Amino acid sequence: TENILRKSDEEIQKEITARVKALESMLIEQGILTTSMIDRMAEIYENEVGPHLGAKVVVKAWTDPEFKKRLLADGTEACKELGIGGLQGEDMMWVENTDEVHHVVVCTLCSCYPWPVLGLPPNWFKEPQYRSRVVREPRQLLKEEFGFEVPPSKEIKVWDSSSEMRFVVLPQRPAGTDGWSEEELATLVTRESMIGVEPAKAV
Amino acid sequence: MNGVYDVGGTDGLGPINRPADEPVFRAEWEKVAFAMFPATFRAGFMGLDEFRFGIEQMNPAEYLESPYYWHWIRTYIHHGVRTGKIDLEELERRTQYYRENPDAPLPEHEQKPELIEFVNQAVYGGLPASREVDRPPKFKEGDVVRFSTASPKGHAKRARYVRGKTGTVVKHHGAYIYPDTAGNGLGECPEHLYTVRFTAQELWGPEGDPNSSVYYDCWEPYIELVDT
Repeated sequence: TENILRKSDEEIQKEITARVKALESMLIEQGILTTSMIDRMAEIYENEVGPHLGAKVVVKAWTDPEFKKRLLADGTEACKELGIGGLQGEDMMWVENTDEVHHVVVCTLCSCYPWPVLGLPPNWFKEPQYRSRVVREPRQLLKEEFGFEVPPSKEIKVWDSSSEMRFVVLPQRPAGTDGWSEEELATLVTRESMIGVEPAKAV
Repeated sequence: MNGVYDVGGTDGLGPINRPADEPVFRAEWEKVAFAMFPATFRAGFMGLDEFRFGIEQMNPAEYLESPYYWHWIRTYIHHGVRTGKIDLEELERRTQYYRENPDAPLPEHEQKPELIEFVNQAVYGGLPASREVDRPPKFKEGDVVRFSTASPKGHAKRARYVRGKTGTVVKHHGAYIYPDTAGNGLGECPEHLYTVRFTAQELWGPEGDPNSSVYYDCWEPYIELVDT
C-alpha cells in the first residue's frame, strides 16, 4: 500500500544487506556463527523439510482409518511413525474438516507455523493482513482472497495459535478419487489445504 | 504488551499480498537472518519467548512494512545489547564498512562441525516446551471460563480481542513454558495450557458470524471459572 514516507524497495534491500552482513561478521568473530551453519539451515528448509511431508501424513490418514485415529489423538506421535517431526512441530494437533466443520489456522500474535510438516510459512501467512482479518471475518476472507466459498450454515473454526501447540488441518478427501494410489492422492494435498484457506485440490 | 503486532481484529491493514509463487528465501540476507537464530539461541542471547518480545518492541511503522526477517535482525540486536554481547558502536562501524564494501569478505573462521551438529539435532529433535508440574489442571473440557483483563507491559500472549471474554474449555494439553515469565527474563514457570473456544458474537458483537468460533490457547492464569 502507498506510503509517501517509504524508501524504494531497492534502497531498503541495500541497507538491510549491509546491516545483516555487519551483524553476521560480528557473530562470526565471536565464534558462535559460521557460514557452514547458515548453509545447513537453508538446505534443510529449502530442500529437506516442506509440505510434501504433511501431504504424506494426510494421504495416510485418508487411506488408513486406524492411522487417522492415531493422528487425531496424538499428532506428534502419529507423525513420528513416518519419521516426521522436530523443530516447531513438537506439539502437533491435527483437526479434521468434515461436511459440518471447516478449520482454518492463524497466528495473530507471532507467525506460529508447524515447520516439520509444512516447512517455513509463506509470507502472506506471516503478514498483518491475513492475521488481522481471518479471526474477524473468516468466511468473507476465504471467499474474497482464496476463492473458497464456505456455505453460511457451515461452522468455521479459526484456530489462533497463541502457544507452542501447532494446529494442522486434515482436509477432506476430494470426490472422484476412490481407489487412487497414495502417490496420486498426494498431488491433491497443498500447504493451503493444511492451513485451511483452501480445500484439497478438486478433480 | 499492547503493541501494534497484536493485530487480531484490526481493520485497515489492506488486502493480502499473495504472489502466485514465491521462494523460501527472497534474498541471500534472508538466509543469514534465518540461520542466526540457532547461533544466538545456543550462545544465550535469548529463548523463544524472549525472541518474540524483542520483535514486539520494534518501531510499529517499521514492523508493519519491513521484510519479515528484518524483524529477526532487530530482536538479535536487542538481545545482543541486553546481554552485553553486541557492542553497538562496533556494529555501526561494521555496517558502514559493508555499505561501502559490499563484496568484502567475512572474517576468517573455522567451520566448527559441532555447530552444524547442533543445527541438525534441533531441527529433527525439536525443542519441546512441555513440562511436568506438581498439580493437576484446574480446569477441564466443558468448563465455562473468562479471560483476564490484565494488560501487562511485558511479554504475554493476551490478544486484546480476547481480553475479558467468556468461552468454553475445549482441551487440556498439559503444562508448558509460561510466556509471561519466560519472555520477560523470569524463567519458564510452567503452567497448564488449554484451548478455549469463543464464539464470533462474543468476540465481535452483532457483526459476528453466527456460525463461527475462534479457538485460542490459554495458560491457566489467563482464565477463571464461570461455570463447571
